[PDB]
Amino acid sequence: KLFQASPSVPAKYVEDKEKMLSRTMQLVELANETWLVTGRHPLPVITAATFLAWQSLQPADRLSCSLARFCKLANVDLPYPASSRLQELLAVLLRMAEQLAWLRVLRLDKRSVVKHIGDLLQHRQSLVRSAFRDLLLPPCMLKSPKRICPVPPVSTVTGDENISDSEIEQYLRTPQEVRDFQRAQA
Amino acid sequence: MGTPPGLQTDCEALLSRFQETDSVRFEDFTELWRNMKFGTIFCGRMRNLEKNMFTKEALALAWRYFLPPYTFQIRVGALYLLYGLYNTQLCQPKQKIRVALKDWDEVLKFQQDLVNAQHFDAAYIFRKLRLDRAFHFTAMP
Amino acid sequence: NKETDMFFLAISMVGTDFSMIGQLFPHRARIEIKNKFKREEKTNGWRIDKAFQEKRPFDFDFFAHLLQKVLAEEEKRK
Amino acid sequence: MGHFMKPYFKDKVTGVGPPANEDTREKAAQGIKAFEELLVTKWKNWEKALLRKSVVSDRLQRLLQPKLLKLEYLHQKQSKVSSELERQALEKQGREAEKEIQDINQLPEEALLGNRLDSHDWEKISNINFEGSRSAEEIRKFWQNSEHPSINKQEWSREEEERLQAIAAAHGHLEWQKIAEELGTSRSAFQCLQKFQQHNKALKRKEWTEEEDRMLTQLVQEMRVGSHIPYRRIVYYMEGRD
Amino acid sequence: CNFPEYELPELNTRAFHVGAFGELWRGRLRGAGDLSLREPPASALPGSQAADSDREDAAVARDLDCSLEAAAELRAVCGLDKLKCLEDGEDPEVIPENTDLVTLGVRKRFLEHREETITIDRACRQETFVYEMESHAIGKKPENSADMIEEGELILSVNILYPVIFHKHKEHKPYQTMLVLGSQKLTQLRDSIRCVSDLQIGGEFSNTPDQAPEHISKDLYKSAFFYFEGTFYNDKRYPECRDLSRTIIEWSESHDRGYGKFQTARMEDFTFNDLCIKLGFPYLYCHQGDCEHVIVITDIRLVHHDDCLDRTLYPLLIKKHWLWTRKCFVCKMYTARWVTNNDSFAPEDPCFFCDVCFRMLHYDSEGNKLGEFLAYPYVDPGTFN
Ligand SMILES: [Zn+2]
Ligand SMILES: [Zn+2]
Repeated sequence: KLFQASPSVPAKYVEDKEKMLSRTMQLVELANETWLVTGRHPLPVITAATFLAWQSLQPADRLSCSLARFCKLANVDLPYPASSRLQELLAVLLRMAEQLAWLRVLRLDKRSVVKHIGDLLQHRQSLVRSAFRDLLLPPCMLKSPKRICPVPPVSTVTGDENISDSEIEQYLRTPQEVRDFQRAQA
Repeated sequence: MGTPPGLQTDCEALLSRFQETDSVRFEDFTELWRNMKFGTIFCGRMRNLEKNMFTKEALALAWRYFLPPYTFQIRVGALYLLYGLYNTQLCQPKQKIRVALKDWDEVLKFQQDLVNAQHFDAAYIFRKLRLDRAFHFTAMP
Repeated sequence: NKETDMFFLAISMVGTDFSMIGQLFPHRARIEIKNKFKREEKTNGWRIDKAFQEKRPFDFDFFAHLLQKVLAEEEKRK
Repeated sequence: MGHFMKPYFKDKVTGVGPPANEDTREKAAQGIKAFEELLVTKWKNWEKALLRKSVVSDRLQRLLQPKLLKLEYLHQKQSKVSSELERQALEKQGREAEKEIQDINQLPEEALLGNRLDSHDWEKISNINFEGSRSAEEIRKFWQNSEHPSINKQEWSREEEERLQAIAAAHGHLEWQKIAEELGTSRSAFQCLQKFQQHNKALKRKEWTEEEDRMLTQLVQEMRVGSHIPYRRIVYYMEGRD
Repeated sequence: CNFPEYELPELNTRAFHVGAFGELWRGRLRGAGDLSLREPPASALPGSQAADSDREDAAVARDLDCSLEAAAELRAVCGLDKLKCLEDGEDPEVIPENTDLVTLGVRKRFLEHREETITIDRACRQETFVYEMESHAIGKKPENSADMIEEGELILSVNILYPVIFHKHKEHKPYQTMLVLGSQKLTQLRDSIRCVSDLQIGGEFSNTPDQAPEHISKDLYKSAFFYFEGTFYNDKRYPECRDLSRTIIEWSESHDRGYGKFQTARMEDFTFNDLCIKLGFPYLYCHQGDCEHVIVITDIRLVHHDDCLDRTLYPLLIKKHWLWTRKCFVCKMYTARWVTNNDSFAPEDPCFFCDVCFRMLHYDSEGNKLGEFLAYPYVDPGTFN
């Protein structure tokens, strides 16, 4: 409901929806080609992309708001994983900004980067191809596992007929406590 | 403001000592006054403005002591304190007590009770304060 | 600590069997015991091996009473 | 208790006030200023450093944008074009552009800052780098008149003070841009005037005049109550005082 | 009923009708004479009470139901000689050392460390305005009969806050205290305000500084209104006056903005006695359509013979906060009379200039505009405070 000057929302936040859609669909294309969307709920990713747009069209004031604020004005129940999706796409736009000369010299941060979104997405494809040559994989397994699927020891031997008989010498109760096995569960 | 820096201590000491004497007579209270020379409080390089606000707040605090739920002896002592405070100041014009509407009728009832109790000292002192018109008719002290 | 020791001890008496210990444990479900076993198998495998070679008996009575006495003791001392 | 501060009635949901009224709209058309415009904030050293960083950022981006846009367009053309000799020419142009980027990166910060009268994207800084806290004209003036390094920030020398005083009367104490130019030490009109006024006998009235005495007496008698008088608020009416 | 009580301790009180409150106060005082404006007899030493004994003892006996001899004994007992530890010839500038008071001990501690050559002075204690405007009017009487305060008239203490709030502190406020009568209308209070918002001017005159606007804000707009218990009191005596409250009622009542339904009424239709107002609870007044003022009814009481009985001074100012003059940035010591924007010479925008620092800087001997700038005449609120 940000496309209308409803009294419940300040007019500061109203924007043309066309540029909104363009920014959002190119942001989610960026997310898609960077392996973010596969195997995950799309809805939080779309919400995060709408976020990056909404801050990008007017960082002058909108950079100060957070997730709960925007979903309050929009009257939307944001998913819990939305914040994590946001964080990982910030990781991605940092990896994407390191390539550009002006950004890599300016020493930007998580918050300050939002104002250059148009600049990066104007030249997305070549830069993301360069960023691939340093792909994306789940951070959990990107912890540099030195050992991958260690081979377990071979223990298919079964013995001849009975490797032991003492294991059966545990599986039975002597009558001392078998007798009284009927008067606590009653 | 609240309270002057130290007036509450002196007032409490005076009132407690007077209550401990187990006397309602005005004489014993005046002997205490002249013993500790409480009347000298209004000197000491107080300019007229500072004197005015000090007297206003002192009368307000002594009136707070004068109001219930304090018992008969302590209320009588507080009335004596109000009398001497108003009668020993050096302001021009003499600053008056602040009295609330909710307190004026109750204080009149207390004066009537003092008259009925035959303890005419406090009743006469209140009538002298009334003659001096030592009370503003405010809404709160 | 005590609850872990008793989980072991019962695993020796009633074996690697969870619903009965959940039943005799006042407030443990079978999924809870299964999760304890997942957590403990990585380190206490030797003790669980000790759980399957001795033939000491099992009860409700002697045990039920032993449980309640040690739980009361632990709760009053903890 | 503290919630009733101005505006007295504020929207509970959004904090917005009422829309513009007739009287306020007519006042704005007539150009009458409000008492909220006189609130001016001094420049903290933090703020000055931030603006210096912003200016160097603007100069870096201005220098880089044509070059890096050219590089990106060249790379796109090289990707799309399959002709070998044209590909090699585009690659050579890309190498040249990359060397230009490297040279610009190696340029010093002072060279980036450039001259005092160089163009800047003042609105962009005002709204995006200072989040609209300070207006674009405000930061532009402050930079170009006090903060740019080319400005003479050094303390006045005694010879400079005496020459300023001598040449102030040459122009009649008027047109202080010309006085600063004649001084020859790269001072501006405002600094020269400030120094002169701080050391102008005609301004700091050690003297007395009949009209000042008469009007001082009039205002004191009009306002004074008892022993309290507006000792220095009369200065607004009588010139050359504090 | 109209029984004042604290809504919050020492902060604000319950709402009550001023007229009914005054009627209740008079009912507890009418006929008694304690609310009269005539000078009553005062207490004295027992050595001089003989002259007043004839007039006092009979009344004391009547009121206390005691005998005349008992009244005389009470008078002798309650003499001031028993209470006057200070003789009438003793100056108040020196602490009497023959005392046991903790208060005087703290006073001595304050005074001892202020007797050095660096610290000894007779400067202000903490404020000056209150006593200066008290003694100037306390106990005085008017020169005209029509300016006589009615006996038993209500005295209302009203605090009006300035438009320039500190916006850095919240305990203390910038305000001036006005004393008004119960029978007075709100019109005489509104017309008595001397706020700088009435003196605002504008217009851009960098090219011709001498063509400043002829009419001050007071001569162009006259809209002003009070706001008490949800009621707006809008002036309409002049064509320049407009009912601003209609715009507020249109904006606020269209949505749940946190305030209830209001009503519109004229400014001259009510007196101070007709109000049902709280004490200490802030209220709203506005004028010029943008200058809002915080209104606090600090105190209300019946008139006393020792009070200011001169109505020519009413509305009587008794307390006033101070605002500091906005001085120009050129000489950094003189109060500004002009403000400029887009000024090439000025180091910052906006920049404040005084006439002396303005005319000769922005103009040559012939008055020709120099450089690029925009200039506006300026009135200092810190001066006309
Ligand atoms: Zn005003
Ligand atoms: Zn000047």
